[PDB]
Amino acid sequence: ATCDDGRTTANAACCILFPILDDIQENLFDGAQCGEEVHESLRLTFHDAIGFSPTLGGGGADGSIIAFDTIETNFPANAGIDEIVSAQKPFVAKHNISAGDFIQFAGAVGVSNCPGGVRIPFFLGRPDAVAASPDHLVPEPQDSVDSILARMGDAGFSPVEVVWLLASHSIAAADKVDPSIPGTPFDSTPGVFDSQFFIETQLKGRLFPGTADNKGEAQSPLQGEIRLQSDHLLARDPQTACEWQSMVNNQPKIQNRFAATMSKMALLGQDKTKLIDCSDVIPTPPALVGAAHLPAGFSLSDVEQACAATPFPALTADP
Ligand code: HEM
Ligand SMILES: [Ca+2]
Ligand SMILES: [Ca+2]
Ligand SMILES: [Fe+3]
Ligand SMILES: [Fe+3]
Ligand SMILES: [Fe+3]
Ligand SMILES: [Fe+3]
Ligand SMILES: [Fe+3]
Ligand SMILES: [Zn+2]
Ligand SMILES: [Zn+2]
Ligand SMILES: [Zn+2]
Ligand SMILES: [Zn+2]
Ligand SMILES: [Zn+2]
Repeated sequence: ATCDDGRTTANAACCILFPILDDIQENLFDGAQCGEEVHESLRLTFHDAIGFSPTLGGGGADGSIIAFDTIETNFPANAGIDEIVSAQKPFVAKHNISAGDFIQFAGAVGVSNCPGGVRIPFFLGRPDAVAASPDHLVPEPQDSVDSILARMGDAGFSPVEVVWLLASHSIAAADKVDPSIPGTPFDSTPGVFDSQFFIETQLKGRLFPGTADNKGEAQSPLQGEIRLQSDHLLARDPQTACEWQSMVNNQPKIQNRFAATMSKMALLGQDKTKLIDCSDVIPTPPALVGAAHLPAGFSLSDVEQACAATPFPALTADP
């Protein structure tokens, strides 16, 4: 199909997304950057979608975190979410798509701005949310591996899928874990969708970048980085450690698995066969910049190897 402005897309219904794309690229993502609002919007996709439990209720990727913001943004696990919800809400009001669609669309557009990134499949047509998520459905950084895997499993994800989804922490920071150091990233390349997160979480912790007694925080290897206790544990636990290490210097796997598993997450509570595929509206991401490395001055001995079957790969350090 050819849209009114000459841009093309496979299914004509998708034409409505082009003005939305242009608006968010300039006015949400600061001119199509992989920056704060991309990171926040990607976190929002998860906090919206994971509110889904056969047992407990919630409609998944339904826009409930916007439509029922008064309730959901007060949940403890949604600390700091109010900011991106408030930023997104006027775009939803202005344009003519549902909040559930908007959240997933903004997340997919944002990830596409990040070097090394992917186009997450995107489907149009979610109806408006009809219930708020229950509380206590979003994993927290102080939670055990068993708890996290059980919650994610309840929503439909296997342990390897949890690892694949956590490639998101390659383009991510924390504002609330240690509020003395807001905006501290989880890897050294928060503007690049790469394997640095999986490398750097494997390093022996050295220091706290801010204060030393925050709930859900582990020692970081680097002053410029914060480490979650959940990521500390997932990198090392026998259930997940081999998958975690398998991501290191495996950009094609990170790409393929993140796109596929994000599509699954974006469709929680939804039925793809009732939606329209608008995947081709998402921009082409830039190629990876940089390559997998240890931080300058580090060596393999600084890696806490946790996969008995397979030694950690031989990376070189920054000069
Ligand atoms: C599996 C368990 C997970 C836990 C315990 C967890 C925990 C956290 C925490 C504590 C933060 C920092 C929030 C703050 O203090 O500002 C964060 C940020 C973030 N999370 Fe995760 N997360 C998990 C999974 C995911 C998944 C599946 C996604 C996929 C979309 C995701 C995407 C992000 C992003 C992109 C940010 C960065 C937000 C920003 O820069 O402000 N997380 N996560
Ligand atoms: Ca939801
Ligand atoms: Ca990164
Ligand atoms: Fe509201
Ligand atoms: Fe509407
Ligand atoms: Fe509506
Ligand atoms: Fe913030
Ligand atoms: Fe580096
Ligand atoms: Zn900005
Ligand atoms: Zn912000
Ligand atoms: Zn923001
Ligand atoms: Zn519009
Ligand atoms: Zn375990």
